[PDB]
Amino acid sequence: ATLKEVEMRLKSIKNIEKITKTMKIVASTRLSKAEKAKISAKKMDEAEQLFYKNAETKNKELIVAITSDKGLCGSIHSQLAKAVRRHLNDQPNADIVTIGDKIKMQLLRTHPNNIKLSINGIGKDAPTFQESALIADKLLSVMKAGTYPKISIFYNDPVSSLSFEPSEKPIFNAKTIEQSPSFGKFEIDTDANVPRDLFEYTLANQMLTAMAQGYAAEISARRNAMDNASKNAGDMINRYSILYNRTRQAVITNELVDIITGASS
Amino acid sequence: KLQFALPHETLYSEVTQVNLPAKSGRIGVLANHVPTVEQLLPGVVEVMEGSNSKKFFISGGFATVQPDSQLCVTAIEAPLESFSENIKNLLAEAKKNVSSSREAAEAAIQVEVLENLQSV
Amino acid sequence: AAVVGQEHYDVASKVQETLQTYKSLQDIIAILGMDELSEQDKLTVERARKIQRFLSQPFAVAEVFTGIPGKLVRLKDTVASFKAVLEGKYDNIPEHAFYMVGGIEDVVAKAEKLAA
Amino acid sequence: AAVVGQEHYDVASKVQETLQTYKSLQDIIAILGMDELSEQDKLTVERARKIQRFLSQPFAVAEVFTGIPGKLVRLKDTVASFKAVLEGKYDNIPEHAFYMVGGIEDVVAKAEKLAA
Amino acid sequence: ISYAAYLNVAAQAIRSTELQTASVLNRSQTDAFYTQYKNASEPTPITK
Amino acid sequence: PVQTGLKAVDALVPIGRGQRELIIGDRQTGKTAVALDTILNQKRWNNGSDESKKLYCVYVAVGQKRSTVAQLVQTLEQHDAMKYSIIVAATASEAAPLQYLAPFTAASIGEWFRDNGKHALIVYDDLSKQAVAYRQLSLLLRRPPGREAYPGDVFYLHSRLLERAAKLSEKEGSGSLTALPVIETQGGDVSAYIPTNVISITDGQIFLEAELFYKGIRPAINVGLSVSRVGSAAQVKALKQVAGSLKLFLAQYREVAAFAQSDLDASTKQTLVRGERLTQLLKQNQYSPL
Amino acid sequence: PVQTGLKAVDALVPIGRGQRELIIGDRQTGKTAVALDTILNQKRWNNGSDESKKLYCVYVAVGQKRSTVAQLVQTLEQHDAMKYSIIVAATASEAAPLQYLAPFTAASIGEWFRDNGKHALIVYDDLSKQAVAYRQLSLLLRRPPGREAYPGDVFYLHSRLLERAAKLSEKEGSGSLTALPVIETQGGDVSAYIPTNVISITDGQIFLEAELFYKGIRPAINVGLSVSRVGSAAQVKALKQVAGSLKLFLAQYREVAAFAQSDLDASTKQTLVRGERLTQLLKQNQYSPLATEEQVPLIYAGVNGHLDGIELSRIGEFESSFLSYLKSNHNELLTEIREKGELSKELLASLKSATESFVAT
Amino acid sequence: AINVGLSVSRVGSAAQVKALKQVAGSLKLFLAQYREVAAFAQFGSDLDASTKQTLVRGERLTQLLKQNQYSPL
Amino acid sequence: PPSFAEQSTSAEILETGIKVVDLLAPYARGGKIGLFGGAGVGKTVFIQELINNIAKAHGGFSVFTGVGERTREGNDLYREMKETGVINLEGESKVALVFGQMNEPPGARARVALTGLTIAEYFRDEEGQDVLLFIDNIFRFTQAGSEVSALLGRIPSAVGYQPTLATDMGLLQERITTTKKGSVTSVQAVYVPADDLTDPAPATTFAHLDATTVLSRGISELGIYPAVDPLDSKSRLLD
Repeated sequence: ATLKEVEMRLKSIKNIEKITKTMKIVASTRLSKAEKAKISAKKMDEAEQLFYKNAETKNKELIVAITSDKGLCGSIHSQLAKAVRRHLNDQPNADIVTIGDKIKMQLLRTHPNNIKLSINGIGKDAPTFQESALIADKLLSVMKAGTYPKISIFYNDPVSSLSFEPSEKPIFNAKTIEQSPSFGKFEIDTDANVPRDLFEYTLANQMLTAMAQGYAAEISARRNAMDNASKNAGDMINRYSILYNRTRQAVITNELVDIITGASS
Repeated sequence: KLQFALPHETLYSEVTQVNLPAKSGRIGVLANHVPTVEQLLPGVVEVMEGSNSKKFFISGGFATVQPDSQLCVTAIEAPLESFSENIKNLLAEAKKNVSSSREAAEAAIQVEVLENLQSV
Repeated sequence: AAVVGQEHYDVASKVQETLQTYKSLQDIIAILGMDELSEQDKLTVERARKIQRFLSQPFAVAEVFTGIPGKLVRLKDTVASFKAVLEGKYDNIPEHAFYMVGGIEDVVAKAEKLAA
Repeated sequence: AAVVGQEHYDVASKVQETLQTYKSLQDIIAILGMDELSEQDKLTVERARKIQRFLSQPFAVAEVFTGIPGKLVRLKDTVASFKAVLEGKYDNIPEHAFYMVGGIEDVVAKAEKLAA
Repeated sequence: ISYAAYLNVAAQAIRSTELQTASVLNRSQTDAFYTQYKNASEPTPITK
Repeated sequence: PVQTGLKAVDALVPIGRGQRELIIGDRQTGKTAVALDTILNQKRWNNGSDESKKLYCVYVAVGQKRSTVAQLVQTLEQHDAMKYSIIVAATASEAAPLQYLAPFTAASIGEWFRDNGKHALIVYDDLSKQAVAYRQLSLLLRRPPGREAYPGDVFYLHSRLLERAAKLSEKEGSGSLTALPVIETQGGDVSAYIPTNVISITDGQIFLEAELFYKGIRPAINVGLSVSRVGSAAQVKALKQVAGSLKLFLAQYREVAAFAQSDLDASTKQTLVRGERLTQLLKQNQYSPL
Repeated sequence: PVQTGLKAVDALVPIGRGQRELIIGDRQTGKTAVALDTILNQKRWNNGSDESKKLYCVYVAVGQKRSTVAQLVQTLEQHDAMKYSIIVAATASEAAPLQYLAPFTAASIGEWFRDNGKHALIVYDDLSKQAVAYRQLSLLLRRPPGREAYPGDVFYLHSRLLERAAKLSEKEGSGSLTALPVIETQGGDVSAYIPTNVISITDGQIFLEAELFYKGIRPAINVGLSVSRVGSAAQVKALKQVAGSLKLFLAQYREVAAFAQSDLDASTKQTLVRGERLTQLLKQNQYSPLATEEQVPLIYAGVNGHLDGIELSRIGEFESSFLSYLKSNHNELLTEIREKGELSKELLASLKSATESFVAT
Repeated sequence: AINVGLSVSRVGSAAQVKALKQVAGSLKLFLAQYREVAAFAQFGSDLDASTKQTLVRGERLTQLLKQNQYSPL
Repeated sequence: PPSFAEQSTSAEILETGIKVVDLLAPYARGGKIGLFGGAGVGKTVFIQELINNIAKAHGGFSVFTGVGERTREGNDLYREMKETGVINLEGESKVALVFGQMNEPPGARARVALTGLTIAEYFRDEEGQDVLLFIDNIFRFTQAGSEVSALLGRIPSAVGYQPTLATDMGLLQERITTTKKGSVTSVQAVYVPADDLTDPAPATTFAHLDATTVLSRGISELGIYPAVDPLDSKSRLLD
C-alpha cells in the first residue's frame, strides 16, 4: 500500500543501517592489525632510508600505484587516481603498474594503454614480504624497472586517523645509487655487485612499506565511511517514520469515514 | 648506535660487538667501525650488547654502518631457535627435491639454507 | 515526434531519462556517496545536477519579489541550449553559474563573472 | 515428528533452516557480497540454491505452460532425496540438476545430463 | 638467480619447527595472480 | 513597513502594511514569542504619536489557557505594551462557538480602526485551534468530516477571515489591518490541510528552524523555508538598499553548509565564513528587538 | 509460581497464579501447543495434594472448529489431563452471542475455584474472535463499530473480563484465578486496535515469533520481545538464582548476533559460543513438560559455560545423558532441589563438580 | 513503457503464435535473470563474469523491448 | 475554571527536596509538569518522594488519582503507600487515593478525574493548601472520553478521538492553576500511542503540559536515583 511500501522501504533502510553498523565496527577490529603492521614496517623502512638520506641518493619513467582489489574504502581510489593522472600529465608515456583492481578501473578510464602490469589478489590480506618479493621480481623482469631513472609509486598515506592524502615516493634505481655523492664514505666494495642487489632489495622494501601505508588507509577509510553511512541512514529512518505515522492516521480516518458512510446511508 | 629490525620486529633498533656474515666473508663491528655498506647474506649472526649475547638466524638483508655510527641492519625475518628438527627432516627432503626440480636455482637456495642451518 | 520536431523530441527524451536515473540513485548517493557509484553514472549525475540548476529562469513578473530581474527564453533558443548540455559541452563551468539564471549564454557569462 | 515419520520430520527441519538462513544472507550478499561470508555461508547459499530448484517439479498439465509431464515421486524416495542433499552426497551436483526433477533417480539423472 | 628471489626463498625456508606460528606462515605463503596488461591489451592473469 | 525589529523579518522576510503572512512551525516553540517581539518593537511608533506608524494591535488568543494569557498580559504590562493593544480571548476551556466567533468579532474591531483609515495589526494564534472548534460543532450537527476531519466549510471560514486584512486605498482612508496568522503544526506536520489552506491564501510564511531551536536561540527561524513576496514591496527603502540580496547570499551559504560530508573551494569557504558569522549576527533573544 | 515445564517460560518469563499475561503470536505455530504444555506440567502439580497446586484448567476455545477441538480433547485425554480440565467450546459456527459471553461465563466458573481457595488457569484462545463476535452483534444492533470496525467498548469488555483474574488475599481466602489470554496476530501488528487494548490490560506479554520457527524452534518464541510485568516474585527462589546469569548472557548474545555473520573479538566470540549452545538448549518440541528439579540443573550448566565444550549438535545428546547422569550420581541432590526448593552452596558446589564430570563423559 | 514483472498471461502460449513460442522460450528467463542481477548491481557489490554475462546480455534485451508510440510491426 | 484574576498572572517555582528537580526541571506554581518515564525508574517511589516534599514544601497534600487502573497495580500502590507512610493509618495521610479501574464503566472512568480534581480544589480554595494531583494515563482518559462520545452518538474526530477532546482537557487543565489561595499542580502520566506524538491525543496532551520530566531507565541503570535524564527532561520553567 502506501503503508506497507513505506514500511518496507523503511525496513530496507533499517537493514542498510544494520549492515553499515556491522561493517564499521568489524573494520575497526581489522584496522588495529593494519596499523600494527604499518608501525613495524615503517621502523624497518627508516633504517633503509637512513642510508639513502645520508648518501644523498638523488633521483621512460615507471609509475606504480597501490590500492586493494576491494572497494568500500572511500575516495582512496579516486584521490589516488587524480594524483596518478597528475603525474600522467607529467609524462603520459609512463608505464603504469596498477597494483589493485579499483585503481586499475579508474585509471583505465583516463588512459588504458599506459596500463602495462597489474596484479590481482591484493585486497585479501594485509601486505606481506612474500607478495612484495614476487611483485618486485616480476616487476624487474617484465618492466625492466632499473632502466627507468625515475620510478615513483603512489599509495595512500593516512595523514591523520580521519584523513588520507594519496602520497608518493621515488623508488631509487641503480642509477641513483651510482651517483649518490656519499657512497664512498660508506665503504663500498668491488667484491660485490651491490647495485644489482640493493636496487632489487629496496624495490621490495620500499614497496612493502608503501603498501602498508596504503592498506592502513584502506581499512581506515572503510571504517570512516561505514560510520558516515549509518548517520545518513538514521536521518532517512526519521523521514520515513514521519511518513509511516501519517499514513497510519490517514488510514484510521478513512476507515472511520467508511463506518460513518455505512450508517449514514 | 645500531638498529636491527624486521618489518614485523625491531630487534636492536647500544650494541657493542656484532658478528655478521656478509659478502666479504664475515665482518665484525665493534664500537667505532668505519662506515660500511655490506649486503647481508642469509646469516648466522651474533649480536652482543655488553657481554649479553643474542643469536639470530637472518634471512639476509643489508648492513650499513652509517656515519651516525648507527649500524642499520635490515632483514626480512629472523631468533635463531625458532628456525630450528622438523626443519632438518624437511630440508633433507628439500635436498632430494632439487633432483626433481628457476626451480633448479630455487631448490639450490633451499640446500644453501640447509647449509646455513647446519652451521648452527 | 516531429509534431514539434523529432530532434526536439529526442532532446526532451534524453533529459527525462537522465533525470529519472538521477532521481533514482538519490537514496544510494546520500546514504553512501556518488563515488560508491560508477564513474559513468557520476558523469550522468553531474550532468543532471547541472540540468536541474539550468532549468531555473527568474520570473519577469516576480522580478520585484525575487529581486532578480526576470528571464524569458525562446523555444528556438531552448532546443540549442539543452542540446549542448546533453553533450556536456558546458559541463565544465560552475553549478553556481547554472543556478538561478536563465539562458545558456547567461550561464557562460556568469561563469566568467564567478571567475572574477 | 513420527506422525509423518521421524526421519521425514528431521529432513524437513533441516531443509527449512537452510532456506531461512539463505533468505537472511540475501541482504549480506546484496551489499557485502562475499565479504563477511565464511566457507560455511557459501555452502549454505549453495545448498539452499540446490534445495531451491529441488522444489521445482514438472506438472502433467504442462503442455503450453511448460510441456514437461509431471513427476510423481514415491514418499520413500522424497525422504531419501532431501536427506542426500543435506548430507552433501549431492553437493558435487549442480543447482540445475535438482531443477524440475522428481525422486532420487531423477536428481541423479538430471545431474548426469549436465555431467554429460 | 635474482636477489629478491634469493631472499624470498630464504624467507620461505625460515618459515620452516614447532615455533612456526600461523602469522609467520601467512607472511610467507600467500596466493595471487598477476594480470599483466599492455598497450588495453592484457597478457592473461597467471598465478603469482 | 512594519518594523518587526528583526533584520530577518524585515529584510530576509520583509513585511509592511496590510500583509497576510502566516507564521508556521512546531508546537509551542515559544511560537507566541516570535509575534510578541514584533509588537514590542512597535513602541517606537506605537508610543509614537505618529498614528500612521502607530498600530492598534489585537492579539487573539484562541485555545490558550487563561493562566498562560494572564502571564502574557503581565509580560505585556512589564513592557508597558498592554496599553496600546487590545486582547481578544477565547481560552481552551472557553466554549467551541466562542472560539469560532472569536476571530470574526476581533476583525470587526480591526475594521473600525481600518474604516477610520488607520493602520492596525491582528495576530491570530492559533487558527488550528479554530479548526478543532469548528470541527466539534459540525460533527455535532452531523455534518460530514472534512479533510483530516476538519470541516470543508472551515475553508470558507478561514478565507473570509484572512481577506479582511489589507492596506486600503485613498478612498478608504489609507488604512490597513495587517494580519499575521500564527498556525500551529500538529506533530510538526506542514503537509496538513489547515496549514496548506492558509499558505495558499497568504503571501509569505515564517517557517521556523527546529534543529537550531533545539540548539538554542529564542527564536531560531528556518529562513530557507520562510518566504515573502508582496511583503518585499511593503519594505522600507533603507533596508531594501542595504539588503543586497542577503537572502540569496545566505542561500548560497545554505547550499554550502548543505554539503561538507566534500572539498570546499576557497570561494565557498569565504561564503561559509561570512554565512556562519552572519547566522551568529542573526541571533537575537526574546523581548529585545533591534 | 506456575510452571509450564518449559525452561524458558518458567525462568525468562516467570509466571505466577492469579496473574493475567498476554500470549500474542500467530496461529497454528502451536499457539494452542504452548498453552497445552503448561497444563501437562501442571499435571505434576495436580498430583500434589494441595488445591492451590491442583490447577483446574479451563481452555476457552473461541471460534474453533469441532474437528480441531476434537483433536484437542483427545490430546488432553492422551496426556491424562482431561480430568481436571474444563473445555468451554464456542466453535467457529457457534453463534456470536455465545462467543461474546463465552469468556465471561467461563470466568464465572473460574471464580468458583478461586473462591474455594483453589487455583486454576483459564486460557482464552482467542479473544480476537471474541471481539469479532461482538462486532457482529454491535453492527446488527446498529451500535457504532469502533476502530477497525471493532466496537470501542470492546475495551470495556476486555477490562471487565480480565480484571476478575486475581490472586486473592486471605480475606477472601488465598486462592486464585490465573489467566493467559491469547491474541492472534497476522503480522505482529500490535498497532491494531484489539492488540493495543489487550496489551494495555495484561501484565506481561509473551511474543511468539515466526523467525524462530523457521530456525527450528517449534513452537517458536522470540523471548527478546517477550516481557514480564509481574516478574520473578512468581518464580522459584532456586530457579531465580541460577537463571539471572542466563538472561544477561542471552542479552549480550542478541547484540552480538548482529556481528555474528565473521572476524570477532574473543569476548564477542565467547558470547556466541555460550549463546548458540544455549539457543539449542532452549529448543523444545510440543508436549514435553520438564520437572523443576531438571530445569535448575540445565540452566546452571549453560551459566557455568559447561555447555560450550560439548558441540552444538551434541547439546541434544548432552541433555538426556546429563539428566540421567545427574539422577544416577545424585538424584538425592535432585530431590534436595525439589524439596528444599532452594540451592544450598554445598549443593551447587557438588552440582558444579557433577556437571564437569558429565562434560568429561 | 511496460512493467512486465507485474504482467501475466495466464492462458500461456496457446494464445501465442507458434513461431513466437519457440523463439521467446527463454526470453522470460533471460529477462528474469537480468532484473535480479540489475537490482543486485545497484548495491554496488563487485560482480563476477557470470553476473556480468547476464547484465551485458540483459542491457541489449532492454533496448530490444523498447517501443515507440505509433509503430506497429 | 477560575477567572483571569484567580489564574496565574506570574508563576513561581514550587520547591522540592530533590536538587535534580529544582535545577533541571523546576516545578511551577499552578503548573502541570507531566512525568514521562514509567515505573522501572522507580516512578512510584519518585512520586512518593514528591508527596513528602510537597508536605514539607508548602504544607501541601496530594491526591493520587488513577485513571484506567490495573487492579493489580492498584493493590501494589496501596500496599506500598501504606508501607512508606504517605498513608499512615495511625499517622497522617497526606495523599488521598481515588482509583478508577479500567473495568469501571467509561462514564465513571471519565468522571474519576473530575472527582479527584474537586478534592484538590477544596484543598486549594477551602484549605488554602497547595496540592499536587497525580493522574495516571491521560491516554486512558482520552480513551474513556472517546468511547462515551461514540456512545452519545457523536462522530469520532481524527484518529477516533472525541470532538470535545480539547474542551474537556481544557476544563481539567484550567482547574489546575494558581488561585489567590493555593494552587493545584498536576503531574500526569502520558501513555503515548506508540510514540505517535503526531496523534491528537498526545499532541493535545503536550499542548496542555507546561514542562515534561523525562525519567530514563538508562539513567537509573547508571545507578542514578533521581532517575531523571536532563538531556530529555525539558521545562519552560528554566527561563
